[PDB]
Amino acid sequence: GTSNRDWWPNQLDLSILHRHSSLSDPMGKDFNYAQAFEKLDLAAVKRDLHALMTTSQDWWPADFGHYGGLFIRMAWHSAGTYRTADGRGGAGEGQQRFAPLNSWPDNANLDKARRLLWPIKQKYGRAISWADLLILTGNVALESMGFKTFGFAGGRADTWEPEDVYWGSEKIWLELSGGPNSRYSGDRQLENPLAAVQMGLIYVNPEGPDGNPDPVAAARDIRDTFARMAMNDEETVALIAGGHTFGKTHGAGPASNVGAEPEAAGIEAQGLGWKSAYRTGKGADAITSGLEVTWTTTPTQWSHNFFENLFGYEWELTKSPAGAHQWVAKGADAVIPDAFDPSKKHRPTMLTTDLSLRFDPAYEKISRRFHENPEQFADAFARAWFKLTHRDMGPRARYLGPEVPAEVLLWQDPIPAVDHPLIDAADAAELKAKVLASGLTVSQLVSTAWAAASTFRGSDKRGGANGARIRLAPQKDWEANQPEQLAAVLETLEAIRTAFNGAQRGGKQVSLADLIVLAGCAGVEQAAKNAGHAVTVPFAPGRADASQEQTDVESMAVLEPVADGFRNYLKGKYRVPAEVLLVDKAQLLTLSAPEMTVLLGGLRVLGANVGQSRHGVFTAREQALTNDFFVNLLDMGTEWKPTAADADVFEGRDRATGELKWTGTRVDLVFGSHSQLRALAEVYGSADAQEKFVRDFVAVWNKVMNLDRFDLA
Amino acid sequence: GTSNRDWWPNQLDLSILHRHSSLSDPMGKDFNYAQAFEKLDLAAVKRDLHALMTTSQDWWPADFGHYGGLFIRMAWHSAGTYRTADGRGGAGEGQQRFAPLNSWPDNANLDKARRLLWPIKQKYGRAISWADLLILTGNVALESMGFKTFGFAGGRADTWEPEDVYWGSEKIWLELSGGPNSRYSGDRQLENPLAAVQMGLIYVNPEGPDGNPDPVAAARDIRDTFARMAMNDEETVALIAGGHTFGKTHGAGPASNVGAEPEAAGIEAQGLGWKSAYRTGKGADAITSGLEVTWTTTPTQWSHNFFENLFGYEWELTKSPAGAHQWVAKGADAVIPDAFDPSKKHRPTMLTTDLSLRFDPAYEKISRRFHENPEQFADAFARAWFKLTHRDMGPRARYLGPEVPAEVLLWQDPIPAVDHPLIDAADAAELKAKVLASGLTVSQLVSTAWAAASTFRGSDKRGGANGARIRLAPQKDWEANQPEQLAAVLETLEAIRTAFNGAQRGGKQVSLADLIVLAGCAGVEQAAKNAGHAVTVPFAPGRADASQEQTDVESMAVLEPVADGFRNYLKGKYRVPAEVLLVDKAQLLTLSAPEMTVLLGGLRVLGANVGQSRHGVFTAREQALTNDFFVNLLDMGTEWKPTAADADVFEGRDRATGELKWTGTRVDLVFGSHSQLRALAEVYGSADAQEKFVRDFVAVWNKVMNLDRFDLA
Ligand code: HEM
Ligand code: HEM
Ligand code: NA
Ligand code: NA
Repeated sequence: GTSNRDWWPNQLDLSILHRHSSLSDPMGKDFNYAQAFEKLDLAAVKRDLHALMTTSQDWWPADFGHYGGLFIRMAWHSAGTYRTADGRGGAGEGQQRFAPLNSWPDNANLDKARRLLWPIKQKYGRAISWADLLILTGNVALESMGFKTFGFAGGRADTWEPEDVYWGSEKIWLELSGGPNSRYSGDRQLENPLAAVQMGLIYVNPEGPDGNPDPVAAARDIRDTFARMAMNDEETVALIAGGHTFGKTHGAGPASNVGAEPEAAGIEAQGLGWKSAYRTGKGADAITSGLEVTWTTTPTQWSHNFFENLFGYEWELTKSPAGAHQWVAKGADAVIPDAFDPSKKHRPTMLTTDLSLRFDPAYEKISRRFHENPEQFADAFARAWFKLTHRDMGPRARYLGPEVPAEVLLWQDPIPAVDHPLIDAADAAELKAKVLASGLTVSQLVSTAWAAASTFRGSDKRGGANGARIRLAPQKDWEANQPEQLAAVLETLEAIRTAFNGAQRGGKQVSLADLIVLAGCAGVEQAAKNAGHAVTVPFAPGRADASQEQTDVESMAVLEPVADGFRNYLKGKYRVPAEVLLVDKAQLLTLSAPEMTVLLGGLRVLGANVGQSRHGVFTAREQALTNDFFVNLLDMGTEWKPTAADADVFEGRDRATGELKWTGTRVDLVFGSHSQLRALAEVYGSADAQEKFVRDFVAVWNKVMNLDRFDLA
Repeated sequence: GTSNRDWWPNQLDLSILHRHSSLSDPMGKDFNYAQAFEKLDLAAVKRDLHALMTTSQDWWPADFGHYGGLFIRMAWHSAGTYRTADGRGGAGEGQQRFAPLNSWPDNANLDKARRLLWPIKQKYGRAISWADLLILTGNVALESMGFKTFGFAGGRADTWEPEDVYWGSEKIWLELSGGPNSRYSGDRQLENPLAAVQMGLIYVNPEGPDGNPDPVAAARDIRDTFARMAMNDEETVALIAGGHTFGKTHGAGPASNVGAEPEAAGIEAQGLGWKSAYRTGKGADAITSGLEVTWTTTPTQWSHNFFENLFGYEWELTKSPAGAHQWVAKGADAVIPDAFDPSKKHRPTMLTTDLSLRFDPAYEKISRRFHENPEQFADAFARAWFKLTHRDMGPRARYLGPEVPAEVLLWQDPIPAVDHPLIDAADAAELKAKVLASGLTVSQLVSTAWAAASTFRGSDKRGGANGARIRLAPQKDWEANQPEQLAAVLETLEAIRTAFNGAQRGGKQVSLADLIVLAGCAGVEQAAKNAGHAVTVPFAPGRADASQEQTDVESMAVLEPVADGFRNYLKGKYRVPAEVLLVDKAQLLTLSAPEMTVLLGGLRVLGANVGQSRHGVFTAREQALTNDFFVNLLDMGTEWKPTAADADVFEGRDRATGELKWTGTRVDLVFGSHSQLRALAEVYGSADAQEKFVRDFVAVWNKVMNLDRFDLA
């Protein structure tokens, strides 16, 4: 059937804002996963997982009699889709079980691994999510094989439909770089927000870049992709050498033997894919990647044999039985065990990308250190494996169960514990009044609070107003935050804070993080008063102030809002139209289309625009909370045309006289163009809508202020 | 950005079951449109509409100084998308303002008409929906021009995103028949459920079939499409001649002057499209369809001139200024007024499809009768205009406001008013015990109540258990309803009914419609007891029994469930795969995917399959309400394969021994294959899920039993 996306392939897609409704969810409206998990007998689940590791099923026999290697790869790919640029991907939503991830070529035969876990999922039911179980299973694999993990946190709630993620523009799985939809340009520059080198890969091509088996060039792709997944050189070496201490690759015959990926397979396959016509299609005859490498002499036991082999041999370029490039140790004896035949042994083998850890000069120094000091290797790999598997879970307040590590890690963007009584309702009203008496304007108050709170993204649950990080590097210097204006507001608020805290008894105090939010609430209340409405904007205290020392400045960089349509801001010129970037930002903020619409219309008239731009400020009563943006936008007495200077800025002229009435951007005018957004704008632009507009604006402002308040979950 | 639909273009689309969530809706969850409408000053709206008619805007000037013709066309197209096959389309959801319909070529310049309405929509706000406004405006246009309408009902709630409708498979707007995606095969057979001859047309091509100007061949298409919109010959003739008593077509210059449709236009167009480079682009120079025809000597007044012209002249084939085929009266004087220039007059003109009303022999006889008896024409057009505009609104209980006609019409599928005391909870428990003591089985009671209730479709709000139409022709004879078994159950129920009604005092009685549903409920209670659960199924009395004379056998035919996955039934072999047909049926029933899943798993184990087919009956305790369907479907100890005799039936064998354990259809197996459905099946197939399954099954059973209960809304 032909669809709207076929007819108008470039129209903005709002359905990404309306995913994950209560319609698609099989659990009750009241189901609370954290409460279910808190009662799980986690020890009992782990003893079942342990037994599973060595209980081979004949429909996918276990290599070496042990599924450990398979399940470590399963959990590394569940986590390995993560991109720091947008926080999308990772293990936190269990998305490996849905399209497209369930059918990426890099995920071949992980369908088998997931199916092996159905009995345990079925036994424990809603008390352990698929998302948590994937990770836990990786942990238990490592434990069963003699590696002590750094810990585990539960709390990844299952999702029930595919996440909307940009994975690239290519129309061919694994397409080499340089095609009509190339993800590369310039001197091998990978486009943001991507974090893999080819469509359907986790990070890099195990043969080398675009198939070229040069370990030195492969190392450049590894470092770039890993950095785009928030991992540095030490973490990278530790993860790769750590993972490849276990198990094996599968390449026993030609890849043309392998049939359809799970989403294309016939109904009778019952959710599995990659059925192979090569000999038995499984076990000794398995074909997954097409490579056929077994790294260590004890693939089902933790050891330091990966680096002993890497450094102890010289390596020769060869081909697997499927024809893929790989490497074999020159002059070696047959010391590596066969996965099914106790009478056969094989020479050590390596991937091109393993050899990167020796042949890249910076990696070589880390790898030698780890080889010489295996205790350092084990500790780095444990900490890296934790980071890998938890990096998208958000603040530590979301971490559940008896195995959470006590050590606070910088990448967690830690927030200190609150150790004093909180302000009460009467205190909050006094603070709002003192903020308003200081001479701070509605515009300043709203803009500051918006800047602090709207760094949150629901993709990895980073950012938000908790921590008062807006006063720290780098946030205080971001152009979107208007650094000089910000410094003057913060100074005035910190004086209000000092005075209030100096007057208290009993240890009560207010954090700057809470006062920034509260002040923004006072602004919104005043703006409502300016329009004739008496409202109380809700406020929940309990945020704490983080220090510069607890703030990783480099990792914070990815939260910089280079496009923020809610402030009519675009840092530079991008290939993606500004309206698409607005809907992307709404998605990260967890906003529906109605919420996006209300919030944008309000922020325009409150004076939230960066630079005090007049674009979209369609009101003669700025700093009053009215529906004027929608009324004026929708007025057919105004005609709009792009300016000669800039086709992305529009002038709105009286249709009869020609007199200039307004100017707007694409972000402003999309609400009068897109047929679904225009239908929302019409609701708020109606004559009966001012009370509804105030209420819905206060609700969505409070939602935004609370996005990171997992302490109140 | 490449999406799952790009990778796997034939995968089943579940997002149709989760459209219209509370996420996309700008109204609060408690908003009740009928309550808002009931308070509207309808009189005031109509006065404003009357004023609008002659208040010409310079950006789309009114032909003849009166917009009535434009708004009549606007209302007729709002209604004219309706298909009796599935009940989808029509005016009832206001979908003309959304994609794709807002941009269909047949809707060209109706974006102007809708924008002319924005000031009235704005003024009255949520109290009148766009959906109602579009039809009311049509009505007012008719009244302003001298035509007395039969009535008007409000209550069409606005919707907030595009409806999921199959409009055809063609990839080119207006493609002529016989292309790679042809909607025609055989001897001009249009594929169901379509009701238009080309992609982007309302019904037929005004030049003639595929552009060939033959009025007698055009009449065949007119009769087929209009029948597929629930209109017969008399209604058809009355609507076409009635509509074309007013206004004009627009074809002043070549169509190459006209630019992009609304969904393709630049953001500065602010929701409008078809901007024209021909002269002033509007008014006297307007180009809409390309035809240039004005039918009557008084285009802004009701008259009998359509038929006087049609019969009074002989017609000659000519071309408009855009090159389109149309007809001109031989030897006539210049009697038809110009829309803008008082000094020009034109000869009478007609479309090919107008001439069909004279040159088709059955239409000719109706047209002559209307010509000779103008009162009869007036009454039939008033009735047909009401039907056109209300055919998708459902039962009379949904009709709101002071203009609703008192006359009950057959196409409304009328149900008599209840005129007696209803049964109470004590009576319901007595009746259920009598039903269970009769010897009727769980399978019989469930299957009958399912058959009665599952005729409902939310697309046009036809069908459901109200009316006890399952005892009448044609429902009693449908193969899916098992006529012999149905008759034996109805006989036993009607004996129970007679005995209970004979024992009452006052006028209390129970209808058969209620008893059918109540007996189904007793069967579900019994099945739950059979599984060891104590469950009371909710029941709401108040359904009444319709007569055969209130039940139009021909219009009931479209509700026949030729595919019903919930009974594992398929009447014949179809081009659409059975799982697609199940999701389509779930959509019509208003079910989400979790509801569809629970419902289907319960019906399988309760013995609801047509013919007592064993396909999908994955239980050894049939007639007990358990989650067996899910537990056995998801068991990896079974391997499935299509049978040699029939690739659409699958055998499930023990993986170790080869022994046959079950058989299933595509409808059964999709729940173990599609990755999102399998995730839902897993929830209900878990060890902790038996109580949840029972309770979610009762809820969705009750939902279905109440789909048509607008007497209780
Ligand atoms: C440059 C980065 C990496 C590359 C290119 C890569 C490549 C691969 C490939 C091609 C396979 C074989 C798939 C098959 O045929 O079965 C594989 C296996 C595996 N990888 Fe990696 N890998 C990388 C990093 C990782 C990391 C970070 C981990 C975990 C810490 C990991 C753990 C494993 C394990 C355990 C297996 C063995 C699976 C089994 O026994 O079935 N690898 N790797
Ligand atoms: C075979 C069925 C019909 C065909 C092929 C058809 C075709 C058309 C076409 C091609 C136009 C010109 C559009 C333009 O260029 O502006 C039009 C105009 C119109 N039609 Fe129809 N029509 C049909 C039935 C209907 C019915 C059932 C009604 C209403 C009861 C109706 C009422 C109108 C009116 C009022 C106009 C004039 C619009 C104006 O003044 O701007 N027609 N028709
Ligand atoms: Na994420
Ligand atoms: Na409909």
